[PDB]
Amino acid sequence: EIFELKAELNSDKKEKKKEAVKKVIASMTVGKDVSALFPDVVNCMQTDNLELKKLVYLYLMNYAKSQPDMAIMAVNTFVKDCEDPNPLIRALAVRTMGCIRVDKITEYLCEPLRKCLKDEDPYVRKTAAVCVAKLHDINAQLVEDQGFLDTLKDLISDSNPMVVANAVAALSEIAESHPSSN
Amino acid sequence: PIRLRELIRTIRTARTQAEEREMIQKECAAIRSSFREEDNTYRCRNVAKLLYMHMLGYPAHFGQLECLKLIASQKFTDKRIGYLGAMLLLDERQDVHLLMTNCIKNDLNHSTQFVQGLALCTLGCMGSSEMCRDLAGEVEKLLKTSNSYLRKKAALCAVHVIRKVPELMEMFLPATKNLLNEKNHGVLHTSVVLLTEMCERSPDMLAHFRKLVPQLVRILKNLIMSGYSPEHDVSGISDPFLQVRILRLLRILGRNDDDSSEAMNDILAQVATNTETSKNVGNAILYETVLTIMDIKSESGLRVLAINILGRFLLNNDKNIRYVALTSLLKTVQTDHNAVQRHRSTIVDCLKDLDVSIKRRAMELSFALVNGNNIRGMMKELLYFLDSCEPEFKADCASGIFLAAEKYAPSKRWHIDTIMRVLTTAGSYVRDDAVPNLIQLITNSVEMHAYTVQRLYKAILGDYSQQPLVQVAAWCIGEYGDLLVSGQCEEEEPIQVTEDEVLDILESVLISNMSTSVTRGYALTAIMKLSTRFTCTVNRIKKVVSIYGSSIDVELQQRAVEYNALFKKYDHMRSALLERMPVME
Amino acid sequence: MIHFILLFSRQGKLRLQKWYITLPDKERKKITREIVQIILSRGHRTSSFVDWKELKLVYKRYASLYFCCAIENQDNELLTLEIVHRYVELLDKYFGNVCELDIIFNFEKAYFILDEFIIGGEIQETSKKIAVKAIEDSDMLQ
Amino acid sequence: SASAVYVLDLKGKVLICRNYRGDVDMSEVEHFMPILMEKEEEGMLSPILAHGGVRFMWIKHNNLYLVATSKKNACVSLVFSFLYKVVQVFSEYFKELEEESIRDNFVIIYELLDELMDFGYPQTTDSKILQEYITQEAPRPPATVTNAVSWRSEGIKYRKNEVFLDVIEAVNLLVSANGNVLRSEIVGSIKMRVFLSGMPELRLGLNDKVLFDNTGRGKSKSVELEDVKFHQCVRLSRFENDRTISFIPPDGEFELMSYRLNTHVKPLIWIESVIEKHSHSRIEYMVKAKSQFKRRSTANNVEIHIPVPNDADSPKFKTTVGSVKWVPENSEIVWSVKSFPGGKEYLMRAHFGLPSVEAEDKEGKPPISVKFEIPYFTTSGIQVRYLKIIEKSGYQALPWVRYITQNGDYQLRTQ
Amino acid sequence: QEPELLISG
Amino acid sequence: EMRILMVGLDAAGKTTILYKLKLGEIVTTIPTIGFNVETVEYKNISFTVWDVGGLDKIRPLWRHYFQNTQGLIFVVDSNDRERVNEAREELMRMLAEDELRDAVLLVFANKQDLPNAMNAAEITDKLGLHSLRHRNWYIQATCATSGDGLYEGLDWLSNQLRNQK
Ligand SMILES: Nc1nc2c(ncn2[C@@H]2O[C@H](COP(=O)(O)OP(=O)(O)OP(=O)(O)O)[C@@H](O)[C@H]2O)c(=O)[nH]1
Ligand SMILES: [Mg+2]
Repeated sequence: EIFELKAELNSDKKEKKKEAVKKVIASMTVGKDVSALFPDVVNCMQTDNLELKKLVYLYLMNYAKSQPDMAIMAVNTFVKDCEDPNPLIRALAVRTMGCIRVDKITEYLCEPLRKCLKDEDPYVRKTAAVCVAKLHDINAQLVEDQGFLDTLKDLISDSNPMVVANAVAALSEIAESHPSSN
Repeated sequence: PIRLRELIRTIRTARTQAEEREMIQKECAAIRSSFREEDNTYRCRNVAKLLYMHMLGYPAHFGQLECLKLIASQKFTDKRIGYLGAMLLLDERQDVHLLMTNCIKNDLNHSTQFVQGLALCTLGCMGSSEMCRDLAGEVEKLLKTSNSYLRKKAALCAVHVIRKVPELMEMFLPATKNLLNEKNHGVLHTSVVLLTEMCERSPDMLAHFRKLVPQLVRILKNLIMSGYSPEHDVSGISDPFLQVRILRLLRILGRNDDDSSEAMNDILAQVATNTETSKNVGNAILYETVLTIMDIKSESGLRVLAINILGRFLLNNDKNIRYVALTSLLKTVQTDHNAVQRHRSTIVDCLKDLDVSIKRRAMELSFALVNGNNIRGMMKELLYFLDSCEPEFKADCASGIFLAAEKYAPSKRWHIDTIMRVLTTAGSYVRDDAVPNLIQLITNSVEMHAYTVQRLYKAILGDYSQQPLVQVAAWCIGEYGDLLVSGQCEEEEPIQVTEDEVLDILESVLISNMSTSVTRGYALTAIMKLSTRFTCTVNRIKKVVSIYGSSIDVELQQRAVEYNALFKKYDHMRSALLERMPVME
Repeated sequence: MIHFILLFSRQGKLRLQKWYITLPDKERKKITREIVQIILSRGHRTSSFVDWKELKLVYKRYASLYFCCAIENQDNELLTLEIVHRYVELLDKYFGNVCELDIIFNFEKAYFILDEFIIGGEIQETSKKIAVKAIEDSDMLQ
Repeated sequence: SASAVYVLDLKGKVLICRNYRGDVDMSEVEHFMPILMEKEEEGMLSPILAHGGVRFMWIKHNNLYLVATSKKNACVSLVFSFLYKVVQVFSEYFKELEEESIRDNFVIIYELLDELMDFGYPQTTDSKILQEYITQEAPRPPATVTNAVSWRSEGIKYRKNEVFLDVIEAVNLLVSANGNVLRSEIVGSIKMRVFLSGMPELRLGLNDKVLFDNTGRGKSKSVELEDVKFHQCVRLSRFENDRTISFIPPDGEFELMSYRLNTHVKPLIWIESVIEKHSHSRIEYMVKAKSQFKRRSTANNVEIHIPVPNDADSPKFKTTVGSVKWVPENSEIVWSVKSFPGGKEYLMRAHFGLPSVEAEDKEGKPPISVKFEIPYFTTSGIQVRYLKIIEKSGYQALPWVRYITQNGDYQLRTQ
Repeated sequence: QEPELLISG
Repeated sequence: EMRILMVGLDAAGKTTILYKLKLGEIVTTIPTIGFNVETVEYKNISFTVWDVGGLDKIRPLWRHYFQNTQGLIFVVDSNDRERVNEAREELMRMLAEDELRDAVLLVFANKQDLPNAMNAAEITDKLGLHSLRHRNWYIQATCATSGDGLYEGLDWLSNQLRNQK
């Protein structure tokens, strides 16, 4: 049940890899502890398939706070699909890497956030605006040191008003989360 | 009409409570329409489906007359479902149940013993006080029959008649003559239940029924040396319900009589030693044996055997047996008081047990085992148990602390300290009817009033969220402010009590919405009573009485209007009616 | 004296109720719901007796179906466990390897088994063969 | 800002689970159910339940519970609007949202729940453009996720360009037991079915009282709408400026308008029921229904739901027009006529039987509710004057309109 | 589950 | 259908020679925190390479990466004499388990273009690969900007992928 799924997930070929990830998502969805299967599904993360990437992203979203000291092995894959030419995978990576609520990897993902607050695609721009508030709720001191609040204030003034709406919601969240200085 | 199994299946195929209720009402409509057409064939299955409806929790008030019609019919299955429906639907307060006294009386003279036992079962289960008067002679004529099947049910009917109408108790006297000489154990069990019912109900026949104590001893004797039987036997021992009921009857007789206890003492020693303890059934027999031994006036040498059997019940690892040992040691506390006190370390060991019932009877056993020797020694553990508990236990713990410190106080200063400790720590879990007892013991503490008034003042000066604490404290401050303050008519050296912040915190519990509108009356009567005893501040008690004369609380408004009238017109009369009272007992 | 006997499942829904005391229907449903939540708010190691309004409630689990009895403060709790076990054995000897489904679909037969064993809150037939035999002759009596 | 959105069942176990902020502990969902029963026991049931610092904002569908959590002062109107919006999104993604449809569609429900909300904030909630890039059978994101026109996609074509308009009126009526009308309002709905190519600019023309008084033609027939609710596509600033309903419509079926007005005209179907209730014997119903609209109109499938006692039995029905059957599941009788012309008054008589033993608890009095529907008929008087369809390619599309008047909350109180 | 024997054997 | 593992240290040229095996040119690479999974079609055998980073907080995550691999690639930087000793400690701890016995071993000494570089024998008898048994080892002279060594490394993995011709 566990070792057989571990060996089937540690195999090579793609559709049974996708079915192993699909049944580990389904066994989380029926409500059992499956966090011991973490590196086998984390190892199949850079894939050309996007449904498989979404399910591995979902497992990483709800199973990285339970294993904080060992979920560090996804950051280079996160910054490597934060730079792909698909903006759906770029914004999905930004949205997922904002949701990894551990502290010692958030300094390693400030550079893809700085790259994705700047690019011409408004979908990944309005995702990076909310990811600024996610990283502020994680480490407000690291966000104030990196200077994301100044470029979130600059995202009020740009065009494409969903970017300015997400920047308004993020800056309002940061403003009530602030100690009312500056 | 659909069958009962199809209705049960249709109920089990429902998905939610609302859709279940719709199909309940859809079946009940067809059942009531079949009832309106007076159908004789399917009335049995309709009443049975309505009984399933009433078991699920739905109205079945329209089937009571059909239950009476099923009782009044001639078919046995109709009679069975009708008597079950009478038992399930009618009761004493239903008032349709009076209309089947004639039907039960007709079925008691039936030729069929199963119809007779059906009527006996329904009457003994749920017969009212009005049914038991005109059917008691019909019960008593079935108590003299040779049929054992009717005899045991007529005996339990006599139990129900005696329990319901206890002035029809003397008319079952000749029915119990040579009733213990029957051989079958169900009839013997119901006879023993009947004899202990009249012996518990009335004490005039205790010596009358004590002459069958050696007969009960001989029945228990051949019951114990009945080695193996394939009937009346569970887990290797024979007749446990009969043995426990016989030992309960032998507990009921002989508790104040000596010679029945000498006639019963040898078989009490024989049962208490020669029965097994490896099973729950033998543990039940030993628990009823030790209850019989410690309730009758038994021999003091085997009282030590009862101590040893309660000890090996106490260090049993089974939680049922530990509950049984705690309940038996709670059952005998007033007798052998020296012999309960050695188990106190084990009792406070199960006081910290995880089980709710174990720690509840351990708390009640520690409260019953509080005496005047090392009352401090149990008192630190009882306050530890109060301070470190899940908070359903705090009201009973604080109440038991109140009667323990009331009954066994060595000194008034320690009593004041422990009642302040339990008032500050328990707080809102203190029951509000104990506040007259607390005020009564404080007023009876005549030689010290200033220390307890200062401690109540310092406790409220921390917080006043605890309503019985502030209700004691406001009354004590208003009665004893004249020695709460001392020599403070003018400005003096800085002392921590300076006759203003006491009235400010009384003002605070008056203004705050976190008061229960009784402690506001306590604080207003305190502030009025402080007007006689304070000679420094003037025209402040008057205005705080005056602004409360238009309150939405009617008792507070009436009190403040009367006190404002006394202040405005009869200010010279307040010392005549606001003086201290002598104590009461 | 046994005051009432309750049978219920893990879902809290009632399977059988017999009452030897008289009290109204709203108080009946309230007492049954709070007693079911008291029993179902307890573990499997919790000593099988609860205290409830000077009545010790003797309960014992057998399957998903629970069995419960309420006695006064003079009876034996372990013999009430034996009374519950004797009622389960009478259900065994009538139905034959009884499950919850026989109780659900023959609640009136389980009621007849309780009436042949307990009337008035007290035991009438102590033995096992006599009560089942009386139900068998009343079943072929018709 | 919802911390986590859950889908549950009647037992309250988690069917599918989604975390957005993580400030609420994820295992607090098992505390939602006994808080719900203990608030239903005291009669203090609320849509917002609290467990210390965690607030449970929940809605209830036909089969499921949709619960949102928060640790802070959340915008609870935004949360409930989001919950009903993803109920609508799942209802267009699947046939019907039940307990079963979560389990086989869990991958696309996870993708949808990632797409719909980001960190407590709703992002993309249109199902028609949401189906363009996440499917159950993934490309680049479309421009219409982030464009100013967020409801309508570019590049869709139709061979026949048609707009279908459904001006649906819902008459809400509440009368007293004495027979006087205390509430009589019309809530309207313009449901539009758009099959158009390109980027059309649509201009809806109505007989608005404010528009007619501002123009100067306010002598003809017009409706005085008390409040107007518009879709996201409608230019609200220019509607306020010059009463102009200008919009680029979404593709397919959508509700453009929901207006509201109060009318002093007589109710369309009037019910007079006199109850001849006898204690422990019988209850008698004498119900007369008259249609007070015009004789050329005809109400179809009217159902006059009249409540009966729950312990009643053996119904005897006398009627002139229609059929009346007993529905004891709802503890009522409905009187179904198939065609109700205007100016006609019909009679119904119903007799039940009552038990001699009274019930333990009181019953309560639901009102009489009727369920009429009058097609080719409007009761307020609103007419669609035009629908100017302007496109840069240039075509002639055909706007089709129809007017349906149906019941809303059409209640009549009993004795 | 419901079709399971009541006695423990 | 076959799996290898490529591990090493910081600034070993590791992801750059992985992407040179992938496409052929060297791209700008950051220090790799997680992993890189790339496949390369070369002489009709699919070669899936599992590059894992080698930072100080990153090293004890390799215990899952030893599962289901029968080839090993070790990349050793040739300029940093003070961390050859912790490379020694890392190799002697990494080859001290009971799981990965059936895998071959490949040493990738790099940066043999600058005049501070050296040959490939003093590193070999300094590391002491003769003290460990049941393994195939030798070392060739590779470089970053020349691309040599990698193609004969794939030929090495080819002719002890199988036992036949
Ligand atoms: N272009 C080029 N760069 C080299 C060469 N040798 C070393 N580098 C340097 O090595 C770095 C890449 O090293 P990698 O093999 O990716 O190792 P790393 O940077 O520590 O990253 P990880 O080990 O995966 O954590 C580059 O940033 C270069 O600065 C070379 O021969 N050519
Ligand atoms: Mg490297």
